[PDB]
Amino acid sequence: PIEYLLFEEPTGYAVFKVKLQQDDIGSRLKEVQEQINDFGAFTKLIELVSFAPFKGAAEALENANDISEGLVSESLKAILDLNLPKASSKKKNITLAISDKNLGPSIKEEFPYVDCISNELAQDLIRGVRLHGEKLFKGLQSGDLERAQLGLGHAYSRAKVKFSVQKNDNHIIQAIALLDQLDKDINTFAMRVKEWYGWHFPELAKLVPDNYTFAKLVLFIKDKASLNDDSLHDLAAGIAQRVIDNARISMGQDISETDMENVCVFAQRVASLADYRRQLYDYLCEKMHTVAPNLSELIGEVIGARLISHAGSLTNLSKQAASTVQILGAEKKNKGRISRYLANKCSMASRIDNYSEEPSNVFGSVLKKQVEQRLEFY
Amino acid sequence: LTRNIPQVSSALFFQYNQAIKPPYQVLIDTNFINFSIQKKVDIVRGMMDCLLAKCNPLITDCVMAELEKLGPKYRIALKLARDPRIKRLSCSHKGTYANDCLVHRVLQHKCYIVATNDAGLKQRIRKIPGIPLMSVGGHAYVIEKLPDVF
Amino acid sequence: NPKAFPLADAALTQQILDVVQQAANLRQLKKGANEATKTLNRGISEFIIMAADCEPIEILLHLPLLCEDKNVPYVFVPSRVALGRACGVSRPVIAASITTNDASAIKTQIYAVKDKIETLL
Amino acid sequence: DDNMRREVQRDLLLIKHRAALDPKRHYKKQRWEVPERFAIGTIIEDKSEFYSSRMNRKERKSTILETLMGDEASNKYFKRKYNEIQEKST
Amino acid sequence: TREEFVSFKAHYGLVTGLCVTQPRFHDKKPDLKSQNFMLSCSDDKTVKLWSINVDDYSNKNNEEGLIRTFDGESAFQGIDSHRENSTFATGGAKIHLWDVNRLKPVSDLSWGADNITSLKFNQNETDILASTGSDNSIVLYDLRTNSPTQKIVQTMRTNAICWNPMEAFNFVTANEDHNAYYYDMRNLSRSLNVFKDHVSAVMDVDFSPTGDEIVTGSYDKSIRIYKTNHGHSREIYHTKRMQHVFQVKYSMDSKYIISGSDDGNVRLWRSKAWERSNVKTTREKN
Amino acid sequence: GARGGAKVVIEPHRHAGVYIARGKEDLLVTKNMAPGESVYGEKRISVEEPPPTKVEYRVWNPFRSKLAAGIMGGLDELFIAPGKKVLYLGAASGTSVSHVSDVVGPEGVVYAVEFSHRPGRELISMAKKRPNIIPIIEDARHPQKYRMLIGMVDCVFADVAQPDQARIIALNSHMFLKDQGGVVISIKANCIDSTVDAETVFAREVQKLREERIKPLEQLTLEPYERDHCIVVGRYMRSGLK
Amino acid sequence: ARIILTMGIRSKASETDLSEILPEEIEERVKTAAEVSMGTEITQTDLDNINALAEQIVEFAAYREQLSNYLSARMKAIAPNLTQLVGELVGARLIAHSGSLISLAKSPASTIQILGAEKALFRALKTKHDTPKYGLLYHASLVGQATGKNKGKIARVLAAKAAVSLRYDALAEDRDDSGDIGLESRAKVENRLSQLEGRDLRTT
RNA sequence: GGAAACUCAAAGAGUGCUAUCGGAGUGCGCGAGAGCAUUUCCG
RNA sequence: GCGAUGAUCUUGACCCAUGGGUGGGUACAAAUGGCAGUCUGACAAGU
RNA sequence: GAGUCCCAUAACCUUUGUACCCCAGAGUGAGAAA
Ligand SMILES: [Zn+2]
Repeated sequence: PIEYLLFEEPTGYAVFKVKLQQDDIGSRLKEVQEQINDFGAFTKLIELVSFAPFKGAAEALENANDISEGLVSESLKAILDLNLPKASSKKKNITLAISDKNLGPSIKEEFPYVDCISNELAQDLIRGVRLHGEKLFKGLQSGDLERAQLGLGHAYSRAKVKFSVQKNDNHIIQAIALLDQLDKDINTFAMRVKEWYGWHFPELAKLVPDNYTFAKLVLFIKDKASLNDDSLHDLAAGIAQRVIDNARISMGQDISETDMENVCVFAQRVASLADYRRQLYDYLCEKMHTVAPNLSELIGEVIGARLISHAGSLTNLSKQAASTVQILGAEKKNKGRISRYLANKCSMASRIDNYSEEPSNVFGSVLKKQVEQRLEFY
Repeated sequence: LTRNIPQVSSALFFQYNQAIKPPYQVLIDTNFINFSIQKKVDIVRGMMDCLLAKCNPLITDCVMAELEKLGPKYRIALKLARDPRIKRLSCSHKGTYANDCLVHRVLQHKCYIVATNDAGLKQRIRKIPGIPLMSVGGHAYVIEKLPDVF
Repeated sequence: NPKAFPLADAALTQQILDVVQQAANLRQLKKGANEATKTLNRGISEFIIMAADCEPIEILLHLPLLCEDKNVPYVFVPSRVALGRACGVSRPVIAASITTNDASAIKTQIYAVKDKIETLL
Repeated sequence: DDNMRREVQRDLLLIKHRAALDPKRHYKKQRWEVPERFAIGTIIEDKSEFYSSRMNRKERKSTILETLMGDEASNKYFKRKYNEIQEKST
Repeated sequence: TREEFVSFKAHYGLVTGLCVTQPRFHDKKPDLKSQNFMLSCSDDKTVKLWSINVDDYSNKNNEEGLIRTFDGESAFQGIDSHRENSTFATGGAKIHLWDVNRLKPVSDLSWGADNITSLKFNQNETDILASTGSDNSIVLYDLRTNSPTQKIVQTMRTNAICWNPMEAFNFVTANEDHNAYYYDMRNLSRSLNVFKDHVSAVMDVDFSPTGDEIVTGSYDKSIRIYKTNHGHSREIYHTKRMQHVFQVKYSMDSKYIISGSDDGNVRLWRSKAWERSNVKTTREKN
Repeated sequence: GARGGAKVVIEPHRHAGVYIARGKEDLLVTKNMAPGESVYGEKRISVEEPPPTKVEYRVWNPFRSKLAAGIMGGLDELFIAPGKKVLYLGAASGTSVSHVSDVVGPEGVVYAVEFSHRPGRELISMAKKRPNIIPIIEDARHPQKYRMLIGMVDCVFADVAQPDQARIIALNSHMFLKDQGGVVISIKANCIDSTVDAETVFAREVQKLREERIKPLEQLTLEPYERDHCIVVGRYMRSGLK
Repeated sequence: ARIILTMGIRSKASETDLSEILPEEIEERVKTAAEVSMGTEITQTDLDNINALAEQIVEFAAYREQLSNYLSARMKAIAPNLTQLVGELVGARLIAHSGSLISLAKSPASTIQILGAEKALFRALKTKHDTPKYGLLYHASLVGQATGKNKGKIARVLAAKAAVSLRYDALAEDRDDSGDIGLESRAKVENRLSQLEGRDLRTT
């Protein structure tokens, strides 16, 4: 009496009619419990008769949570109301081979005419359908099981932990590891703008040494033909007169054109990169103020991002001890005991703003006042 | 190429075997039950009188198969060895041979003491190091290499 | 559901901190949060105690993630000044640890305390 | 590669005769046939470690042969042991 | 899983006979899809009825053992439960008929003051039953008339009787002369078969629920399987480690006979000693 | 010794997936799945391959991981092959599951279960990096409430710290482990029974396994790395136990 | 970069996607992946910051396309015989490896052949092996057309004609930059290649 | 001596592959047939 | 009007009255600096 | 005739610049001040 089976799967619910029966008395024998392993005899024993996939991802998570606490839900109750026949009271009531005794009473409460069962026969029949997996379903689906169960597992784990997805330190990690490399890339490509515009105007590297305003005035003057407009160079940059008369006295000059046009394209794009740096630094300034405010107020924003980058993650920094927050360069006798004090106060602030749910600034401020009193001790 | 030399099991000394704490686990076997009966000593009270400590006896499925296999002369032995005071192991190997079942069982654990009486099993047990055998003798038991008999 | 969940009541508090004072007189105790986490990620720690009223609670709440990962019991105690008086030191210590040592004469009381607090958690 | 580049012909002989490289080590006996699939790596230190397992940049040589030549105590032991061996052979 | 649900120190002396029941109380619903009821009579004058917690189903979530204890004047020698309406009969000094709503016996049904070794109800036309007493005698009884109805006397004492679950008026009879007789009820002058292959006392018999095979188990250390329509042994099981098989029963699957020796074990056997139990492909079954 | 910058050869080992890193002093090393980031602070070998690519390797610190000590003491065969699916009862944090993950590789999966919460959020924050693992934050004593999301693993491994070790692994292996599949458990003697000593509690646990139909085949003690644990390797027979 | 510029967050991915990118069979995969995804959510601050990152990284790719097209046009301007024979993305590596155009023209056909793989050359010379034969000319369009050791023979003859064309259009000071002896040498290399691949060393 | 396997033969292992009178009516069974069977519309 | 929320600390060696130089490390960047030198050279294919 | 196939589109070393630093180290762990 096992004639219907219910299997739950991370794409949908399945219900199997049990065609013939398993040998109950000899159900520990080798020649019976190898039939569950091989496939040519399991489909003699179990056929698919219904498979309704929940299609919403959040509805899959909700079905998984209701099964994991052992409670019926809409899709499960729907397919059992569809598939399970009303066994009339003259014959019997229908039986259903479900996987767990925690689920059992909650379907017996809702359907009276069903009767759940999980002995070792239902256990190893569900084990057999779990082992054979996709090859039972004979193509009534769109999507394999393992990627769907990967997503459903990660979602079920985060819904159990109720993990705060606003405590985001990986953003600050990638922000500072992009910021320093992007400063290096702006400097290298601006050296290429200098070395490429030297052939057209080599007395500009002496006058205008700043990379960004060099690139912007290279975007301004195309060829050496300006000679008059003095009232735009203090805007784009006194030295206006030096670059204007050096635009006719110098003449270390190649007169080339298409390369000057691509120099112009390169220079305006390097200026765009400088604008991107000048906004991303401010972005991680305020994101350092949001994520890690006590350590931000104590040590500074970019020094804090460098320190969390050296640690690897904020949680790893916090579970580091307070003497292994030795990092070279950052936290710049009487020159060393102040750095040790600042080190373990930085570890204290790291503990506060990581293990809080969402942190404040008052402890960063009183930490700043404590370390400033320790500095004025000198 | 995987060689396999078993390490000397790290709850053993040179030959002191500090893993045998006084609540003992003994391994009863077949002719030891038979000689216990035909010397008319008891089992649990006899072991307590020989060792001055609480002993938990064990019989394996191989030894129970031997005791069933030896026919109806030792129905007294089988009724005695189905005692609810003893426990029971569960072997998994081919061939119900009490000798190599016992000596394998004890040389991969070094914590059981072996309550035997036949010559070949006593020879193999006292050949391998640092497990104590006991045996019937006179009207009591006798221990061979326990470090604190008294 | 607060952030200092295994908070010990009164009688268990008194027995764990007289075990603390016996350990401090037997030279088997580490006093303070960062030496506690140093001996914790070194591994020698029978169990660790925190104080549930330090003015930032997170400066010792960083110890759960180490200790229940490295499988060692941990207990909150409702008074840092009582734990300081227990450790036998002037300033209030907020996070103590008991090192592991099988050559110390309080092994029985340490194991009784550890069994009681594993049943508590 | 089949020509073996001679550097991973040097240092494989080095780690095969590793047992006589410093007279305070005493590696356990093993034959060590050369593997026919093997690479050459470089230990990236931990960023949270310094002063105890970090080699200086002027000392990270291209192979462990030049790394073993780079210090002083190994050279002292090698010169005195090798000279005593030549004197014992003569 | 070949394991035990619960154990009970059920009595003091020898246990004599047990059977299971789905005992319909009148002040209680039959909760027989979550716990299962067995009752057992011994020779220390007690007949105990017990519940058993059983995970055959998983409907619910505790009343483990000793639901009640009927106690009798004389000793008790065997029982069997009438499978309808929660009635059960015992044997002892004389046969008694109880139901589970009374501590006292409802009826007393002997011929004379002679003890009764074993009983058995039917499997259909349930209101009649048979028994065997140590006057070497087979008695029948009918609860519809509430009286004994006929009595034959053989040449040796009948140990165990067993009805047929497909004929409803044939039974087998296992006695100490080494042959299991097979009687027709409504003409008890001729044992219409005699299965005649043992060497010692025929300690128990049972019909398979397919209705044509007989399992028997002898006082000598062997069991035999017969067919009904032949009268000699189909085949024989034995092992070195069983002595004096005292109780054999077919299972309801009609393929597995449960034998129980005197050594202590309850062994199992395939009836067909070569048909395996896996579901086979259709060319293999052909 | 073994400072940051030395050149170490990377020889393969018997257990496919792991590698021996032979320098002037030897290491045990697994090939890293997500390159560029250590997970619990271990040192990383970094080899170059020829379009120049660069792949990295992690060391396996046996004093802080369980089965690394069994590997270095020398087990006859594990079941953690480079293709299998591996269940991990008592996944504490990334500190061993990352090693079992990158032993398993990009095809097989590692289902890592965990009962506590704060190691759970650490496990999830590690688990977003490499994709071949599934973090589950459920109790290992109830394999019927994460039966929804896993299926038919090919070897289980066990580090849980409860005195119903055998019942945990027996229920999880009946519910999930396939037939003829491996089960590698790691018993801690002082954890599961403090009264009687190590060999007695190991023999009692391995007897509970061979009652729960796992046929054991290897017992290792891992003494120079941890004290009085043991690795017990077994197969799950279910058919022809003897 | 274009799909992060189009989606932004993964929640907007179901109701839209372009079909100019990810042609017709990766679209439903990325939509179902954004449905069942395992990463977390980010807000609009870091969303528009990585959006500006995607802007800069798509501008880098369009600028690399424009600059390689520029390199083709400019090499066709300066040394049209060499890039009419060999190819621009090989002549550029040749010139920028050897330094000046004149100090590449002052070099024989053998080193114009083996100008790339000099480290395998010198280790093969200082041990006892056999020196290589393609080097940097292997990525040209004609030694890939040849098959077998015919690419070795064609690498030598194309290095010789590269020397001819290269030092002509590096040393002449009156050329019209039409590539005349360039495509003449291309025709000679091509029918040399054809009449050497047309042999069949299998005895028919 | 190296072997092209594309000449064919005998065999050995590993892998994948399937099931067990016709619609109503009419005496009929607890909104209801899974069947007993026809001179009723019949076909 | 100190300190476990962490006190204390096991000094890179020379020229002058605790303060004035060579040597080191840690990061990038450049080099027409080095390692570092650009293969063979008259036959081959087809009948 | 003749190794593109371990990035000479490079690696390493040295020098030169630039910015920082010149404390034990899986730091120790209970005293300083008068
Ligand atoms: Zn055995």
